[PDB]
Amino acid sequence: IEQPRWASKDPAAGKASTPDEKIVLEFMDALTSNDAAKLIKYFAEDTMYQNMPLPPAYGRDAVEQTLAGLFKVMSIDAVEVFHIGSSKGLVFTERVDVLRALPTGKSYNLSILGVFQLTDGKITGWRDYFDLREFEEAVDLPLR
Amino acid sequence: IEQPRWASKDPAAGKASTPDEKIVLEFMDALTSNDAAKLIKYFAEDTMYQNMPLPPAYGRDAVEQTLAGLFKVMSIDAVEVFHIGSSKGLVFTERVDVLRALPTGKSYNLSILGVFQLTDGKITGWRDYFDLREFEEAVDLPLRGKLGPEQKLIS
Ligand SMILES: CCCC[C@@H](O)C(N)=O
Ligand SMILES: CCCC[C@@H](O)C(N)=O
Repeated sequence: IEQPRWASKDPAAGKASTPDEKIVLEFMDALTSNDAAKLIKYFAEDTMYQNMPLPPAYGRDAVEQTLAGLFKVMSIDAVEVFHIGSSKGLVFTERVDVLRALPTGKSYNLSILGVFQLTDGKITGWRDYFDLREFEEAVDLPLR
Repeated sequence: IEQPRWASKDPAAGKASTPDEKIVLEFMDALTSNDAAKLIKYFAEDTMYQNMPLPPAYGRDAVEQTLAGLFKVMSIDAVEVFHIGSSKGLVFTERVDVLRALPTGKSYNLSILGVFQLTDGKITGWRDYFDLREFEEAVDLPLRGKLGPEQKLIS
């Protein structure tokens, strides 16, 4: 993953500056496990997950199942966070996830902006925004 | 615009707490002008804009052209920011813009996560992330087929 032309040049732009930012970067590192049971440990009970072009999941079991499902069809091969910032209970990541569609073997660098809500270091919400059609077209797989 | 089920409950979650956050919320208020010439005043020289499903625009004239082109076929009728946060030189907004397509009169509450890069309070980058197809289907217009080739001319 190469730094988009528009990435902020300061190395600090992609690094954590708070406890909550640090947790979210640890979670970003964990994604390439492709392991829903590993990832669910980061979540609060009262949580949700949504890839914004697709329906949301509420509660941990649904979030874990949704992740497990995604990992049956696609792999996260690599994550690079270009930009991170925050407010109380909120962290944002502008990143690229390199995603490989297992039925076709084709990969795509997915440009994602994500938001994480936190309480006491645990994820109460995770929403990723991106264009689904562009991804489908790149890996020759209708996902919707 | 009603607040999504998942919005942070604290009232401060969508309120600015820094000078850069404040400028970006001024900019969000300005969007409903539908006026590219007003909006371009917030931009640095060394700047870019991109709606992530379509090609980027570099430099102020291209950014202004891109906004003007959008405003010829859609109106921003309302903006609500649910969540805002930041770092040095960076502001993020999770929001809804209510977009009305002029050719069909149809409106859509477009769910957007956007990032702004700043230098001494001027915008050096603005990228909005959302799903284009859902928006096209709601307002019954092939937007990419129109705006993608226009965005390619701008570049
Ligand atoms: C439908 C794309 C889902 C992508 C997700 O597992 C990711 N890379 O965050
Ligand atoms: C192609 C949709 C662009 C929407 C944009 O003018 C906005 N509301 O940020």
